[PDB]
Amino acid sequence: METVPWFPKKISDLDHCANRVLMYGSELDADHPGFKDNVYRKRRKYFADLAMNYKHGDPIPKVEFTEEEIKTWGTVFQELNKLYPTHACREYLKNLPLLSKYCGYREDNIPQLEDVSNFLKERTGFSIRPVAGYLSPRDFLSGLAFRVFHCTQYVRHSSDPFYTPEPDTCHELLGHVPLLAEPSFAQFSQEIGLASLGASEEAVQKLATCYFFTVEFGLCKQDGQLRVFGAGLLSSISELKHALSGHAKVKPFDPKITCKQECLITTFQDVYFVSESFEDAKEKMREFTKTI
Ligand SMILES: COc1cccc(Oc2cccc(N3CCCCC3)c2CNC(=N)NC(=O)c2ccc(C[C@H](N)C(=O)O)cc2)c1
Ligand SMILES: [Fe+3]
Repeated sequence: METVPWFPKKISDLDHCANRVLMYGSELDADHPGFKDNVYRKRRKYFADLAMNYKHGDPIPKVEFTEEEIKTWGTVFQELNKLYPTHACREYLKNLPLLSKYCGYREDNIPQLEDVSNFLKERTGFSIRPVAGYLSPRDFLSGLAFRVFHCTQYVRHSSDPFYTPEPDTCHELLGHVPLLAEPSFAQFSQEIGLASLGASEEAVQKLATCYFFTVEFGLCKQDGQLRVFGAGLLSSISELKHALSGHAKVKPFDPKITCKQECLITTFQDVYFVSESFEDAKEKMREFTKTI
């Protein structure tokens, strides 16, 4: 019995997928990253309940971060900012100062999702909702159709600030947000979501893999040199350096090819894809979505 899967028809309908969170020991066959740390586990439950209780139209709950959480943020923020000028794409560097000015991006302060959401709404019409963890590719991409980015609010475990196998709020705020503030990138991202809505399982998988190798882990060509625009790279001190080290394979971004590449979880990627620019990746995606 083949039916079209339910899809959101307006922004408030994301209330009916934001709590469909994939869990360790259930949908996800993997260990929780501070599982054996009872204190970390308790703190993670606090963050999950804030997300689960959220409903469209609520202000996003403001959190008093612990001293340890703030320190982890500061370590990540300080070391990544030493890398950005040489590693980050131009569009990323243009937007980062604005977030420092308006949203409290500082070494000693974790920006609040409510403030960042308000900033994005003014710049590109993007908004945030808090989320307890991963959603399905279909659900996550459905948010993008309404320019909603589902964001984790917890901080990665202090036992490895340089790379985490799971997204955290450092990753959302330093990896994703500065490019969500750029109109061409915001358009690019929305168009992935729009193409996903009610699509086939196969079309969703392919769109998700294209997202992974652009929004998550993309490299781009700028003035004859590779720079980084993938959010998963821009939030890892160790993978950001790796991507431009020459230790990894690179291929040209090409949706019909890129959509077949395995997305690696819990390690550095084996391969990065290089887009010429945001406009060109967007054009390539437009040509590809006609076919699926
Ligand atoms: C064991 O867990 C599993 C098992 C199976 C699949 C799985 O991946 C899923 C699951 C559901 C949806 C998705 N999407 C969502 C968006 C649309 C494309 C598909 C994905 C694909 N993953 C991601 N999009 N992202 C990451 O995995 C990621 C990014 C950054 C960091 C942080 C970074 N390393 C740092 O140190 O700062 C960590 C991880 C995870
Ligand atoms: Fe991400």
